[PDB]
Amino acid sequence: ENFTTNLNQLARVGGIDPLIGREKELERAIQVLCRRRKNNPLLVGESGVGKTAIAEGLAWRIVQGDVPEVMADCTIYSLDIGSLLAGTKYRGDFEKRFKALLKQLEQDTNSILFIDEIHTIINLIKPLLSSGKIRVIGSTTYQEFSNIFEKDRALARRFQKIDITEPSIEETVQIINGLKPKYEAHHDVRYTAKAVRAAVELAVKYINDRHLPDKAIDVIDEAGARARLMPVSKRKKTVNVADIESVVARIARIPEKSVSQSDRDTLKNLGDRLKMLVFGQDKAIEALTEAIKMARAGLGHEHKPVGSFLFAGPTGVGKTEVTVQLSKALGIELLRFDMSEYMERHTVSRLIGAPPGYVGFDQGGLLTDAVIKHPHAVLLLDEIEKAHPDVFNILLQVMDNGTLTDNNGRKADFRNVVLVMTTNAGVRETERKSIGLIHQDNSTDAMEEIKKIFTPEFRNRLDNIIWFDHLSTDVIHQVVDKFIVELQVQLDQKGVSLEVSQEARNWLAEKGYDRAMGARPMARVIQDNLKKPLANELLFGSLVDGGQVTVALDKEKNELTYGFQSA
Amino acid sequence: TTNLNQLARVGGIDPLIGREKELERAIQVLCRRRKNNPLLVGESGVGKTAIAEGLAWRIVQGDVPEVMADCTIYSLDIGSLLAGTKYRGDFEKRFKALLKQLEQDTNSILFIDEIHTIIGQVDAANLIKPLLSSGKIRVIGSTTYQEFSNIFEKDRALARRFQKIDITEPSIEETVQIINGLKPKYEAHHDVRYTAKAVRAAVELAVKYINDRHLPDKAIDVIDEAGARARLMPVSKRKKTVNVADIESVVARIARIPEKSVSQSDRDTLKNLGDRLKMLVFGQDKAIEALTEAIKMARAGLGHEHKPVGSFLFAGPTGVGKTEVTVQLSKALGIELLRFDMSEYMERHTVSRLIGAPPGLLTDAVIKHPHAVLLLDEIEKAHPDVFNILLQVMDNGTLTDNNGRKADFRNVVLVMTTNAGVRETERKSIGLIHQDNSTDAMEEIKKIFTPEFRNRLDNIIWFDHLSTDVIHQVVDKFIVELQVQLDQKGVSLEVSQEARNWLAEKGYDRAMGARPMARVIQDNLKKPLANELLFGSLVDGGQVTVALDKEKNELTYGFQS
Ligand SMILES: Nc1ncnc2c1ncn2[C@@H]1O[C@H](COP(=O)(O)OP(=O)(O)OP(O)(O)=S)[C@@H](O)[C@H]1O
Ligand SMILES: Nc1ncnc2c1ncn2[C@@H]1O[C@H](COP(=O)(O)OP(=O)(O)O)[C@@H](O)[C@H]1O
Ligand SMILES: Nc1ncnc2c1ncn2[C@@H]1O[C@H](COP(=O)(O)OP(=O)(O)O)[C@@H](O)[C@H]1O
Ligand SMILES: [Mg+2]
Repeated sequence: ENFTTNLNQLARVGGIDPLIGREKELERAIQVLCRRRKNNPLLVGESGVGKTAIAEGLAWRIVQGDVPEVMADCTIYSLDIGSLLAGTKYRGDFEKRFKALLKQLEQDTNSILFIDEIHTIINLIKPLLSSGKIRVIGSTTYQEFSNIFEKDRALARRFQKIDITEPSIEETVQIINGLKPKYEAHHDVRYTAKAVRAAVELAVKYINDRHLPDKAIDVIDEAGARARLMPVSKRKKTVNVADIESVVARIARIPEKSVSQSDRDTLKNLGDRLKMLVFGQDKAIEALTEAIKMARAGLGHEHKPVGSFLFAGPTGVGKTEVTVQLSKALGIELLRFDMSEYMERHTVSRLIGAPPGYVGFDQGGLLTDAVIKHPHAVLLLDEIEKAHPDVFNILLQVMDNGTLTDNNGRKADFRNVVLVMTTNAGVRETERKSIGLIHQDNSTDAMEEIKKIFTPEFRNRLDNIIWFDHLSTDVIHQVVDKFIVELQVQLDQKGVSLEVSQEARNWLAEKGYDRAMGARPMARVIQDNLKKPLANELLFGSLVDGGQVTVALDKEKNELTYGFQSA
Repeated sequence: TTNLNQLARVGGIDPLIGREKELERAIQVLCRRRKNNPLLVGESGVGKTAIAEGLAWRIVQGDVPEVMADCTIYSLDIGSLLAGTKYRGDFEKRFKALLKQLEQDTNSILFIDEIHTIIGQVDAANLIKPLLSSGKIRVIGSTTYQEFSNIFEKDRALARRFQKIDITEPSIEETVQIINGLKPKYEAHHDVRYTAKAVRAAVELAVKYINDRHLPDKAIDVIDEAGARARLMPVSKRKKTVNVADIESVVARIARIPEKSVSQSDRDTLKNLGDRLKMLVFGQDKAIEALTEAIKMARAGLGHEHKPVGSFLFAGPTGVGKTEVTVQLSKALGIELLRFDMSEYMERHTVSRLIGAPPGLLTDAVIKHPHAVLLLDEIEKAHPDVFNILLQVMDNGTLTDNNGRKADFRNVVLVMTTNAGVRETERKSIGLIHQDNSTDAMEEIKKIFTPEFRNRLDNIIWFDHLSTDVIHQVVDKFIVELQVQLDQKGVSLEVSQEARNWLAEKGYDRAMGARPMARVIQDNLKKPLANELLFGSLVDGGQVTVALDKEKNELTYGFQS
């Protein structure tokens, strides 16, 4: 009694919440219990799916009487793992306590024991099952079932697998609606029907953390607590959809704008936002917006991925910038996998294999699990030309069916992820000089390179070939100013003030920036040129105090001249 | 047990400052129908207990919501039952009655400090709370992150009833305010007076040199230590004035840092060091210049403060002393040397030792020696998994082992030595006239290492083949090394100028660097002397001079005693 509480008796007095739905799942649980042998139900599931609640809901049904006569008198007791284990801290002392508890249940016929999180415990579990005097309910995670139940033949034979699947979107809101009267009575304030339905959709799309149904129940209670606690509750007797989103911000860790509904609103601002931080190449961003626009409208196959993008040109063509901004604008975690490392059998196995350890089974496919970890996260691929043709074939499979299957058996859905690729074929051909007495430009069309490097089917499945325009000199000058501004703000904290001449910015721009390497060398060029000379003075010299710095160039020698003042 | 609300009126609890974000989140979860019991998990020494007490004080103040007002916070001592109720059966009488007292008052709240002890007499406390509470009784639990995993994950019942709310680290400005509030107690205890400016500097200085503890604990310790230091350490006048100079001695002893490290008067050491390291290693002036330049930049220019002060990669031909630079760098800089051999870390199973306890080292070394030079020799040998640890260490600047303690990598300087550069096209061109061959820059280094990891490295330093002139300088170093060894036996070695040139050219190999130079000197100088020392006049110690004869172009050894 003390070690294990009585759920059936508890439900008779109250506390247990009535279970709505799950009629088919509960029906099967009743069926196995009525069996002469192998009558130990196993509510396999995931955290938050309601498997524990199903046990509590089953106990309520028995007292209510919605069960066969044989099961009407049965009593479900939930074994407390913490109570028995706590206070002993010894091997075999815990078992002695379990023997006494088991004896009490064995003495009383038609007694049901519920071992929540049974995998944690799993010596005495096998004997009670083999005897068959008392049937036992066990809740274990799907991952733990394979690790423990499947490996042990005896445990698997006695326990019957009952598949507990998460309810659909419509089902999840219905569960909240069924349980909404209880909540409203508890705090005396109600939620609008639009708000509860919206909570399910907004929670899963942004938080993506515990469970589809669990997040809905947790998000509704969190919203009511904030609104009721606030003094405005007297004036505000209903919960607005935005109010939940504002409360959801606390458990989101992102601004309210991201949580705010932007299915159609993001389209207009996202186009402007890309241009706000990126100068020029409006056509390139328009191609990206057009492909994702199709998914929001919804006039497409559900399995087909959200969007397909492509990038060409030299390294550092804003692939990281546009992707980071695109991910930020869409409020999706940025996931980037580099094909540059996938050039060997061991490395190429990484997409669907577990390079960290063969013993390790949880990670499985690193690229595949990344999608599973974040359903909406964007996938950024770079230097795909390097990768072997065989690896590229698997990409074609997911693009067609919009789904993948891991070696471990996990299934990943690409219906919610946009796939973008980056290619740098142009730099290799253009830099080469023609083999002739008089040289000729070796620049070639980017589309030509995509066709030769990749198979025709890839282009056919791909919605369109997107070529990003090359960087402009005006942008490079602005980029130089940004780095100086970044360096400038860093110096202001220490108390040093740096002033750079306009001619100095142009001077660094010509030598630093390269056509083949884009803006990558300019970044490095600004660090060594400016940080190194001041660094010596900052430690010891004129810049130790005051921090007065001037930057200028000498036209006669074409070398930068640095002036240091003690100040 | 005691009533914090009544204690607030007495004034025992100091006024809460800051923590608005945590308090706002804490009060809402408390009101929730489910997970009504807040769980204030926090890092060690983060002031989790103190902020919880502050919440009780806020109730009387009325800053909290009107509904929350009148809530009666309570605090129960664990030792009151572990020690007081030695007998069996008395425990149930006290908690059943206590829980009844908590009950009959809806606003009543409890605060069980160190909740990990409560769950894991201990067992009865865990079970008794949920069975009869039925959500009527609300409680607050404080525990460490390490302890939190041991209890929260093992028992799912607590998790459904408890909402984990993290405790943020207070700002330095926030921390100094706490010291001012508690300053009268510390001053009265040691009869010392603390300067307001110096107290603020103590918080800044404490974080700069002490990182194992958190901001509140380290700030409290330095201030309290200063009172004891001023109380007894100054023999002259037993002055009560506490200046930043005095606190420097306090942090100096506590942080195991040398006197004048606080002064920062090491610019001359770094300034002269430009050629001190180059004096010991010849032919790597360009390589060392870049290395020293980066160190100078990192010390003055913080750049990314979160990342380690220095990240370097040494690649080049064999015998160029790439590893030599690392060992000498620690001596010239004066920092301790930490050496790890990745050859032992060849397999994947063994790397678990590198990060934490074995399933069923880097972090431990760093905490023990924050100021150190982590020489990850033969880095290429280890599996790519290690690169992930280095990647996390470089970007985040901290690593967590199985114990979960945080290691400070900002002070330590990470360096590695790779042997990819040894590969060279030794074979000469197929022609009457030989043609120089240049290897592709970092071709092997680029392929072997991942691009993101390589980009994080500040500079992939290279090492050029030792020049013939440079090799001559190395000969002098080995001669001096032989000379000091012979000093113990008593022999004095003199080497002719012409002898040095002959030895240098015979042992000058670009691919092998300076390694063959040791062998030629060993065969030409150490081997003859050994026979003479064991079976000659040199046994008792005598002058020896070596000079080559032009006619036969071979060294001649003369022994005297
Ligand atoms: N450039 C150098 N300057 C001074 N001594 C050197 C130099 N290169 C090698 N040595 C000597 O060689 C020994 C140390 O060599 P190491 O530092 O192990 O060389 P290394 O090139 O790192 O070796 P590998 O390539 O890893 S086998 C000591 O006796 C040094 O004095
Ligand atoms: N289908 C469902 N019907 C009713 N409540 C559900 C359902 N699924 C989940 N819940 C809710 O899940 C909450 C926690 O129970 P459960 O998810 O079984 O816990 P656990 O995650 O520990 O297995 C309960 O408060 C319950 O109301
Ligand atoms: N707002 C505050 N007012 C007063 N003291 C505070 C405040 N915040 C933190 N403290 C201090 O925090 C300390 C409590 O640390 P504690 O939580 O017991 O550490 P640990 O978790 O390592 O055992 C005390 O010195 C206390 O005075
Ligand atoms: Mg070496």
